[PDB]
Amino acid sequence: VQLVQSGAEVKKPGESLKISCKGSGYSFTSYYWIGWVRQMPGKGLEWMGIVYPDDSDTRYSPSFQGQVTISADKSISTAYLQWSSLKASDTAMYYCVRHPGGGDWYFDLWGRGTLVTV
Amino acid sequence: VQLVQSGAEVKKPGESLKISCKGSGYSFTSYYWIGWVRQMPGKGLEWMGIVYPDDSDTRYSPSFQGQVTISADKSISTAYLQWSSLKASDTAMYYCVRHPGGGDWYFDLWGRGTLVTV
Amino acid sequence: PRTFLLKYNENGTITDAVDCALDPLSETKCTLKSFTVEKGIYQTSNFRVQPTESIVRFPNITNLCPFDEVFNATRFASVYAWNRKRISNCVADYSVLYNLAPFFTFKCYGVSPTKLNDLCFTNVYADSFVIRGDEVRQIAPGQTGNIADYNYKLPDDFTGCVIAWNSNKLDSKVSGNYNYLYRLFRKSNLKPFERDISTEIYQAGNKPCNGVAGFNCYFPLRSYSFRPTYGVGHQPYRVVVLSFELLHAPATVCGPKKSTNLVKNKCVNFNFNGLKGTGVLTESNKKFLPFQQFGRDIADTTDAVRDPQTLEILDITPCSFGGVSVITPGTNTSNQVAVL
Amino acid sequence: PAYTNSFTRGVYYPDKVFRSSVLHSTQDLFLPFFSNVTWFHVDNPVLPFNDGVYFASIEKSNIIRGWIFGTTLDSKTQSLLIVNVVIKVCEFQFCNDPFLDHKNEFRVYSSANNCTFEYVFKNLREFVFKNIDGYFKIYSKHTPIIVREPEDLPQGFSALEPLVDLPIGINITRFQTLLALHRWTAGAAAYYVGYLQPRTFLLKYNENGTITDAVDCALDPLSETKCTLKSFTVEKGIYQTSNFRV
Amino acid sequence: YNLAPFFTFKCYGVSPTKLNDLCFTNVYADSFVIRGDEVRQIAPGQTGN
Amino acid sequence: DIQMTQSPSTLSASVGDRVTITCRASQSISSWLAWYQQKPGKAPKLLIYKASSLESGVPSRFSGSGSGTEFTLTITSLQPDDFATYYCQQYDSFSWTFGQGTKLEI
Amino acid sequence: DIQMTQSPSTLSASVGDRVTITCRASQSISSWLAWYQQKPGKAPKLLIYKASSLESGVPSRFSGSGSGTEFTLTITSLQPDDFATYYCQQYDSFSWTFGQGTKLEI
Ligand SMILES: *[C@@H]1O[C@H](CO)[C@@H](O[C@@H]2O[C@H](CO)[C@@H](O)[C@H](O)[C@H]2NC(C)=O)[C@H](O)[C@H]1NC(C)=O
Ligand SMILES: *[C@@H]1O[C@H](CO)[C@@H](O)[C@H](O)[C@H]1NC(C)=O
Ligand SMILES: *[C@@H]1O[C@H](CO)[C@@H](O)[C@H](O)[C@H]1NC(C)=O
Ligand SMILES: *[C@@H]1O[C@H](CO)[C@@H](O)[C@H](O)[C@H]1NC(C)=O
Repeated sequence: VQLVQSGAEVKKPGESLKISCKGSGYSFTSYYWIGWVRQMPGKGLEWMGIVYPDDSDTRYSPSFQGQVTISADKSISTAYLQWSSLKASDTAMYYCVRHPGGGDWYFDLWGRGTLVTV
Repeated sequence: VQLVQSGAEVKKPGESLKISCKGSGYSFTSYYWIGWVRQMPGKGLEWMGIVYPDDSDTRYSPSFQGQVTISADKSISTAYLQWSSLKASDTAMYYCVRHPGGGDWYFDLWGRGTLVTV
Repeated sequence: PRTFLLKYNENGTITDAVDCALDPLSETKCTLKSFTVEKGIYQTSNFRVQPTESIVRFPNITNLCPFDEVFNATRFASVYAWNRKRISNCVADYSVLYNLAPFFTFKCYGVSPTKLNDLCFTNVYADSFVIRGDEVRQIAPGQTGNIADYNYKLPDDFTGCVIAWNSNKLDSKVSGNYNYLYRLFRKSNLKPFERDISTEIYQAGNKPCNGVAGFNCYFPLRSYSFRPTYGVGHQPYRVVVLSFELLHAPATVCGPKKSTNLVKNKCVNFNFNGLKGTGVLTESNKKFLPFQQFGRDIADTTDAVRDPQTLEILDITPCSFGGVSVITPGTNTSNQVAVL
Repeated sequence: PAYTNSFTRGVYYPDKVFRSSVLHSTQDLFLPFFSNVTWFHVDNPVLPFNDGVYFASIEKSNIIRGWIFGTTLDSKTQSLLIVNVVIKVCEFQFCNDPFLDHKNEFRVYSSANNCTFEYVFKNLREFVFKNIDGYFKIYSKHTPIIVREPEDLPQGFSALEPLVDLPIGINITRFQTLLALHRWTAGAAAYYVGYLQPRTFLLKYNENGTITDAVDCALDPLSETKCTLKSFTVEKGIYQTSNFRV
Repeated sequence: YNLAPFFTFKCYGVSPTKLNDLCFTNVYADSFVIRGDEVRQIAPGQTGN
Repeated sequence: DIQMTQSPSTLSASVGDRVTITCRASQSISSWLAWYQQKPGKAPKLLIYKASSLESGVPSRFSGSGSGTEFTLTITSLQPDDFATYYCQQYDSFSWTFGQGTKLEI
Repeated sequence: DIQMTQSPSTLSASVGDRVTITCRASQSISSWLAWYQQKPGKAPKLLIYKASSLESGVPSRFSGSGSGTEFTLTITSLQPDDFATYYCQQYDSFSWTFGQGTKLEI
């Protein structure tokens, strides 16, 4: 029951950034909401968005809506965080997180992390 | 991002055979139409058929209708061409192809080919 | 299955019965609801000549309708430019439609589906387009939504069938299919069965929009971006709306019905291009104009018809009928009766 | 603009049903009796389309060959071309002066793009053009006529038989006659335009099924009495015909 | 009309289209969650648990 | 967007002490707060969900309480691994918001 | 089935020449034509889609034009890479068909 994220990488501004999270160890992976959380260096966590892998439904925070695009490949049990127009503000370490179903909307599972510095 | 096809198989006429091709390197494998195209040695390309791995939907060509049996398995993203009772004319290269959905029905990717000899 | 009149006595025992259809006297007994009939003449039932045979007359057309091109087309049209194809001069077998797929919608207005094969239509028209699944509900008479308001409006008195099925296999691309377009801005709602293919910029605001594409200035058409990954509601759906005119006329489109021979001067059941009745067909001196295919009397009942094969005018007369009166001397006097 | 009287012209068969020796009341788009119809000599103005048009032509040399129907009569909006028959529903860029020149020929449009529908003074040709439910209905009747005065429409009754219904599916608000410049110099031919109105008519079908005569119910109190009594002859008396409502 | 792909919107005594043209004296919204097969039970004069 | 203020921003307490952290909500949430342990350079780990129940693998020393706008997180006896950043997030309504975080020092 | 006739069957030209292969369809196929190149013993490579749009990773010298019945594939400058068989495939309608092919030769 773990979420393995893509390796931390450094990219220059204006490039397309894709971060991959693959979930393993739990069945019915497509039925769990999978989201992304941003931590700026020396800042608190900010929830960014969630996706339902089965139907690809996406929900976003008002700040990060449009700026990010979060997608789910249900076939390989993966979720992708896609950023366009990388900038200096787009420098933070990102967590892939899992949601339980029903009314429990905390992040029970957290990935190791993916630092991205621009 | 390419299709891996099985090795050449040589069989005498009247024997059943199945040729497998699996795409690799591209996401959403089951949602791409995977087809077989036959090229007779020193002859033009002839499209054999196509299959949708997600729901196992097949659209055979009228020339090869009722003769070939194209099927697919989305679990391993592998499309199988099952031919029963190999006839003498059935001595040609078989290409596994992938083509996108929508209006773009052209075969963008081609497999290396199998030297089916009968 | 017969009507009987039963005499229950004081103890509940059926002591006698009258078979109403046995003879005129028993029919009079049943009509009078008594086992005794007084002297007189009684109206009992109605005489009516029954049809000897059944006649079917349908146009001498065998070529099937081009439903295959309409429904099995590789790529449909966009909803803003929905394609209208004329179905005419052909046999329309609607049974082929059912077998194709588990249709999301095969909803008919003004007709029933199972009877479509038994009817004749003047000029069928198939309107084909692609929409989103959630927008499939907007393809119906008196509906509200972007597709209904600005792309394709069905009339309130719409006679025809809307058929919608999932086209995720053929219209969804992993990168995204942007070919299909819908009109999102228009000055006024489209009138029923009208197509707007104008690409002029929509001027929501007062300031002119000569291609500026600024605020309040938008291009009316917008892409759909169909992808296989999205849910069924966002998956593309192919919709064919068949609109036909049912009021009888020279019928180019008819169902697969085998015509029988035309028999005159006899009381027969008849089916002329879906018009069913019972009567005597006879040669008629009425002169029909070419657009005229039948004639009506003051009760709007078809009294003359034109044969689909021979183009011959035939008068339709109801099979002979009348009242039946039983003259009886009285059951006390005798069981003899006379019939008028 | 010159004007004249339509008299009882402009009556067409409402439906395809054959009727004989009957009086039938029909509510439809008809040319009002004794209406004020505008008459032109061969002049091709852009006459509007208002719920339907009745177009009459008195000529012998076929100056009028067709009509164009549209909302803007330009490439931005799709428009209908009917010419003597070629019928095209295309995004025509019509010229300001649409006419045909014949040599012993179409100058109507500079270009035609994005077509959606394709189809192929002793003569009086009367036409009825209606556009309802995306359908363009054309009724027609041709009569050899003799005129003491060329301007006058012949006074009498003749009915217009259905010609064709087209699924053009466009928004028509204007129309223009297509004129043949002859062998340019073209001789004048009389063409009359009368705008149809939603009206109730009482039509007499004779023994042979022809509409011999009619009563326009809203023309005058006598016609309303005739329609209420469903007869063409009214006896002496007082008849309650209708209720006036503001 | 933008709520979920295939919402069931069933109006008794009114029309779905006409609600925007009407004035309502007293309006109450009752919200709950049930099984899908039990949705048809939410209607005037129906039988179910 | 429910706003969470976490007090104090930084707290210093000797090992073995009882430490309390307050999470305050802009609008009331019906016991829908979660408490996470984030060690430096590490992934936040869920301690407490619903503000009362604690996640498996979390010792009983960590505890939570509170309801409405005010919530509290308490450690009865500190441990060397206990000292690290703590986060509170509401999941009553969407657009979930985290606390600023409390850095714990000996 | 829509029938594709490809001309000429064999064409011989030197390096640096300009060639114009033609493909004709029995029925009008709009602009839904794909041009493919196959070297002997090698899988065919998609060159042109939508009858004018080159596939990525293909030399820009390739060009396509035409609609309906007529289709032209033009190469401004020939190279040993260009010397392979060329096929035209219609994808306007199902039961897709390939052209007989043109054997471009030195
Ligand atoms: C469209 O294509 C489908 C699939 O090829 C046709 O459906 C077949 O029709 C035949 C004869 O009607 C049946 O025997 C097959 O069983 C059908 N196949 C399936 C998968 O349903 C269909 O006839 C074609 N034409 C139309 C108008 O739908
Ligand atoms: C038809 O065109 C006129 C003028 O171009 C316009 O005012 C009217 O709104 C249009 N009607 C429809 C239904 O498009
Ligand atoms: C017809 O119209 C013209 C000008 O509009 C007017 O002079 C004439 O009196 C009108 N005739 C009738 C009968 O209304
Ligand atoms: C109308 O024709 C022009 C000219 O080719 C074309 O560019 C435009 O796309 C066409 N409009 C539609 C809706 O097809």
